[PDB]
Amino acid sequence: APSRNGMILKPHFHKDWQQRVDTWFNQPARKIRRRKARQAKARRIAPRPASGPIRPIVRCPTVRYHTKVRAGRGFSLEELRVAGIHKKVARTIGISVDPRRRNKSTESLQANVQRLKEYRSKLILFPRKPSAPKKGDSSAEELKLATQLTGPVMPIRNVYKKEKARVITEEEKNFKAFASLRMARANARLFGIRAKRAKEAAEQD
Amino acid sequence: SAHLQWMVVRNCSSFLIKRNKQTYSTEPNNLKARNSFRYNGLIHRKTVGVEPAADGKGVVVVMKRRSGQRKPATSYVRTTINKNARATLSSIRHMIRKNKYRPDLRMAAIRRASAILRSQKP
Amino acid sequence: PSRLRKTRKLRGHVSHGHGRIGKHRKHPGGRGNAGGMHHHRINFDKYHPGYFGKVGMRHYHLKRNQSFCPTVNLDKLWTLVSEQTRVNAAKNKTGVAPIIDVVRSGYYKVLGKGKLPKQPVIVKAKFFSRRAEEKIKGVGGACVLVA
Amino acid sequence: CARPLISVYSEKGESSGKNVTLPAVFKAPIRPDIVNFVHTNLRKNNRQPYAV
Amino acid sequence: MKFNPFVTSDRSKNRKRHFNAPSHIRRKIMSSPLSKELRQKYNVRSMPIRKDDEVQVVRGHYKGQQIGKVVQVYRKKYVIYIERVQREKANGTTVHVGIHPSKVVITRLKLDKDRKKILERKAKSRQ
Amino acid sequence: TWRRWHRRVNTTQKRYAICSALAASALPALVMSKGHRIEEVPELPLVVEDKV
Amino acid sequence: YNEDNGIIKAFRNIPGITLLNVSKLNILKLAPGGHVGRFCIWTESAFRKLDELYGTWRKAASLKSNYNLPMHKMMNTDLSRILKSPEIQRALRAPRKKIHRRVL
RNA sequence: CGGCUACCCACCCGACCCGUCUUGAAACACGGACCAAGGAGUCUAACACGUGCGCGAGUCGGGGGCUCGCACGAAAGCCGCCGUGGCGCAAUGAAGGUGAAGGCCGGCGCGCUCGCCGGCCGAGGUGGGAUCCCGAGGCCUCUCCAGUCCGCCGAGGGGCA
RNA sequence: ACCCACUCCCCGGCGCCGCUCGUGGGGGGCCCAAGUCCUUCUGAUCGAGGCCCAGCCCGUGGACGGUGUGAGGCCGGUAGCGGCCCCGGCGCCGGGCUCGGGUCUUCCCGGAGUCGGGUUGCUUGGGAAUGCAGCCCAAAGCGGGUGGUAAACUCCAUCUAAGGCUAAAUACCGGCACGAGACCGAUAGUCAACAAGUACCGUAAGGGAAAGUUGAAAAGAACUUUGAAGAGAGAGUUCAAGAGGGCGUGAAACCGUUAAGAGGUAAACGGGUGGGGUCCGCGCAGUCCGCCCGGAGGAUUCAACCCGGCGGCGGGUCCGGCCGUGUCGGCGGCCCGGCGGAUCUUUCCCGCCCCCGGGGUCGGCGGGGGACCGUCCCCCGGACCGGCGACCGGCCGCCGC
Ligand SMILES: [Mg+2]
Ligand SMILES: [Mg+2]
Ligand SMILES: [Mg+2]
Ligand SMILES: [Mg+2]
Ligand SMILES: [Mg+2]
Ligand SMILES: [Mg+2]
Ligand SMILES: [Mg+2]
Ligand SMILES: [Mg+2]
Ligand SMILES: [Mg+2]
Ligand SMILES: [Mg+2]
Ligand SMILES: [Mg+2]
Ligand SMILES: [Mg+2]
Ligand SMILES: [Mg+2]
Ligand SMILES: [Mg+2]
Ligand SMILES: [Mg+2]
Ligand SMILES: [Mg+2]
Ligand SMILES: [Mg+2]
Ligand SMILES: [Mg+2]
Ligand SMILES: [Mg+2]
Ligand SMILES: [Mg+2]
Ligand SMILES: [Mg+2]
Ligand SMILES: [Mg+2]
Ligand SMILES: [Mg+2]
Ligand SMILES: [Mg+2]
Ligand SMILES: [Mg+2]
Ligand SMILES: [Mg+2]
Ligand SMILES: [Mg+2]
Ligand SMILES: [Mg+2]
Ligand SMILES: [Mg+2]
Ligand SMILES: [Mg+2]
Ligand SMILES: [Mg+2]
Ligand SMILES: [Mg+2]
Repeated sequence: APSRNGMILKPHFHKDWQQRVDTWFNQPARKIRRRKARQAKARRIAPRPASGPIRPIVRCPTVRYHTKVRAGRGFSLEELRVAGIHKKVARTIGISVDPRRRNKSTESLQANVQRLKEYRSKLILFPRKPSAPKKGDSSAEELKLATQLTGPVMPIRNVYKKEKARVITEEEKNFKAFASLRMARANARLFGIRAKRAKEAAEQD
Repeated sequence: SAHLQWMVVRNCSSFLIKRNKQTYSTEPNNLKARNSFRYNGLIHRKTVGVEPAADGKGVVVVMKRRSGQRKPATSYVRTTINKNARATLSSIRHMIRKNKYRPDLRMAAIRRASAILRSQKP
Repeated sequence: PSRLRKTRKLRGHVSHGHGRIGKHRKHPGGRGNAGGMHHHRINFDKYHPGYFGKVGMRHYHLKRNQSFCPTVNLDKLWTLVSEQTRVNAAKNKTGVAPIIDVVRSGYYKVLGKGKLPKQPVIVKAKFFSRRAEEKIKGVGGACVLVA
Repeated sequence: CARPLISVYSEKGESSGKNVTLPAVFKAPIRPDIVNFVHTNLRKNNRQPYAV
Repeated sequence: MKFNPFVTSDRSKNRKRHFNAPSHIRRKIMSSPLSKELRQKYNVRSMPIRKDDEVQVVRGHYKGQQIGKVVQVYRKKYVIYIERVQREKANGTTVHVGIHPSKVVITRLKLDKDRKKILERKAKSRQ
Repeated sequence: TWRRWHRRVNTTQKRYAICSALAASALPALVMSKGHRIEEVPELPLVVEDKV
Repeated sequence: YNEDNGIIKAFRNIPGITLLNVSKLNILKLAPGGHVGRFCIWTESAFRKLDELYGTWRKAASLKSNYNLPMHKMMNTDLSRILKSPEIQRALRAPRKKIHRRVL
């Protein structure tokens, strides 16, 4: 079976595969159906923007992607409470709420409540009769626009601190080194052993 | 850009008929029938051609003006010569010898003019 | 292109390019990698050494995200920032050094390669190699650890 | 290279007074082989499958 | 050019729907043009054929200026019969010859209560 | 039915072919040798006004 | 064309015609059958938009982000002038147009 | 009158019935009574090499989205803060992990089987190596004078892959 | 349960006007433009044209049917085309329910033969056993599950299982309709293009075919004669019966007849001739063409040369102007010009933030404004090519009139 020289192959075609083969011959039709559905939904909900519910600022969990930031599902109950709006009214306002998410960092809490405040300040809703408060006499001629695309108020485009340039300090030549990381790893590896040794030494005293 | 156009026209082009072992280029402005670079009349900046007159006597000579290129409306000047068998033969020869104007294919133009005059004689 | 394949020029030849003595039988030697240890051992040991057996310890539920650590070299350390930064540092108006953060570009560890320019730099990375750390300090640069 | 001017023609057939310059796309390398390759490989996209 | 995605250009489908058309569609298919002096009078181009109207052959073998009258409209065969357009058999008996209604031009129509309505509807639609 | 019907082409090669065709459409020889009747045409790139 | 105002209606019934847009240029319509050199009729705006859609060798295209005009291989594609130039024929060899056929 | 041939006939010579298994086939080895139609190396996934094309330490929108409803449009055009991602740009260990710049000059400490310092270009050296450069020497109407004019080369140098 | 400052609304029928994005859904009928001249043909849709506004329409030149090959002769097609009938929602006139938000004080807060363990099977990539199941053992409330290697000690992170409902993107070789095809073209394509799951076969489960083409129109052969009839000889229709009721076209194997040739080593076959025959080209003692010159007779305008004159070629002055390739320059189009840049300007602004409404840059965050950088827009001044970018003035030398 093998030849002179070649990469050994293990094709996973030993099963009866020809009776289950998904050909994507309906891909243009599926894309057309999805586009027509999007257009119909946007036309039915015209005063509200596409992908209406605002989504919070979400950091990636894993260490591979924790350097960038992305969108999420909904704002936390703590963020809603700091914003000052009720939990159940945010859904009809247009704010997606995620009750399962917790808040561990005030650095993200302040960013989320600031995003919520910006959304609330930019938001303009329509009443049934002018007897409802928190509105104006004229609704900016359909708010200058009916529907928004790719994010209700703002995407999650990444920003970065500048830290343009600075003068090197005196001890920076001997501040850090590879030996520093090596010592850190050695201490993290031998932390508990040293504690047990100190314990058994104090036991003898 | 004569060779650049010839590298495209030498094949995959219209007017070309090679049903038998010989090939023919058959352009509206061409002296011989060979599909060659030295006889093609559509790619050069200077081209001479002869044709039987539409009235029924005489020979029309088409010359590439070269004054305005890429303007096929006035890119060709057409003259009519209706003389005896020798006066036209000498005028066509002078038209290529006095001016530089593509000194080759002079014999080709002369042979085609004589051959069409032979058919116009009856 | 069937008109360009070989089967067209094989019409009229009874064996169809497979010989009269040994015909084209359906899997005459075996199906797949059959007999990797016998009657194919010569090929399997000449062209695929180390194929049979186990070597290392097993790691259940391995995640490729933990071992994610791209490396950047010193010759590429200047391709991350723009070109005007290098000329502004070479102008040398004072003892100020540009800061080149590799975390933005996507590298976590900096590895050592030679031929560095004589301009001081401030590098911020999670990991540094010994050779790179000595070579950046031999020019007057600084290394900053991040997390 | 040289990019001359091309006059505009009116709806009656004569040349208008305005004039526009020749774009740089018309001086691109003429590649019949590349054109034929692209045409051959792109014409196979609109065909429908057939089977027994 | 065709643009409605609900009408077909298939030759086989068109032939099938034409050969198996119901009787109320065969009467619309079997339509004949009107004469020039009558077209300007009625402001209509064509009109279906009935049993009482007169007609004049314009093309075929039995063509000419002799005015004729229809006697049978054979919807099944998409044909009409004329009393004077006939032929002799082997034994000498007469039999009508079939000519398609598209190859014949009408000169006279039976003024019926429904025919006038169809005429005025076509005229108002042509406007 | 799962035969490889469609073939994908690089966008750069697609644009290369388009520019090649546009540059070839501006030469009178290449368009005359295709079969078009351009003997009476004043200018080969026919640029008309916006009224059309 | 560009910025349709009803030209498709006026050009949709002429046989052999083809309707094409500047923003959507199709090779199947520009070079039918695999042969280049199809006769084209442009508009003023359609002709002015080409410099911004494809760009020149100096500046890149504005509509397309990372696209530039293809590079040009032979700067002078005329072999006749190059072979007949004095610089080439200055250091050439003798023609030597003798046949030297077979001698009996 | 001239005419090869897909017409027929005769003589002279040579001439065993085709296909494949076999060292050996015309065989007393197998299949074929004859004729017409159909009939057998295809397609998918993966791998290796070679070739053509485009870009180039980058490359690829095949997955989705956008423009206008479209016969040709199940096409084509675009995304640019959609490059997430695949391949390559870094390898070596079972793993914890580590992870690629040489050469010249001068000085000091015992220039010590000896480290450091300062300046420079910056991927070492040897033997081959297409090509290129320099080049003694001689090659063009009577003469000392010349830049083109006729026009190759001994030897030597930096040396692609 | 107090305190505080607030909210008058929502949900189910009934009559109507105007719309809903392709301009909501379903159904019937209608809507542009030659059949005009001439000539082929059995038959026309074939064949050139319809005055200088290109014979007419075109948002309708797809397709079908019609004696063949139609944009205009006929349903049909384009058209936010019209008129008619039926169904569903958006706004408005009776009827029944009807206290939300925050702080503080007090109380309440949970699913059991189930988790888990032992054991035995099936399964999983899941390995000291991922999941399921059978038997046995079978609990707790600072508890229990999980944290990918079994076990003990300690800490940490996450969730609240043994109760339930829910459209979305997803799949569809059956069903009801539709559209399309680089597929098949009657031994192919579904077994089945046709009275096909039919004829037929086996007791039954079940197996399962073959089979399209007259003619434009039957106009399917009247009538006379032979034969009892099958059939045939005349005649008749059709352009055609050489299309006569499984009848378009009509090959090979095979067979009959006619003509030619040949015949004891079966026939056949390759090399080279001869004889006969069909047929082909020529008209066979009589057939080669074109150029120049010297002679023999006639008729014509031009050519030599000059003049009028247009059209093209060539370079000199690059002349009055055109643009390409580079360097400055008006710092001018930066506000009545564009992009990018981890290059800047915290003595610029706006919204936050630290310290003592206000003050302090003491520092930081997001957005906007503007300064320098590399690519682009106009005139002047010049550097090179005047080249496939081109005009006039003047000249030599051509062509036709
Ligand atoms: Mg092998
Ligand atoms: Mg199997
Ligand atoms: Mg062989
Ligand atoms: Mg082989
Ligand atoms: Mg073998
Ligand atoms: Mg063997
Ligand atoms: Mg079909
Ligand atoms: Mg064989
Ligand atoms: Mg054997
Ligand atoms: Mg044997
Ligand atoms: Mg044999
Ligand atoms: Mg045998
Ligand atoms: Mg035997
Ligand atoms: Mg036998
Ligand atoms: Mg066959
Ligand atoms: Mg990536
Ligand atoms: Mg027809
Ligand atoms: Mg038609
Ligand atoms: Mg009509
Ligand atoms: Mg527990
Ligand atoms: Mg716990
Ligand atoms: Mg643990
Ligand atoms: Mg563990
Ligand atoms: Mg539950
Ligand atoms: Mg549940
Ligand atoms: Mg669903
Ligand atoms: Mg096929
Ligand atoms: Mg059958
Ligand atoms: Mg009888
Ligand atoms: Mg027949
Ligand atoms: Mg028959
Ligand atoms: Mg005989």
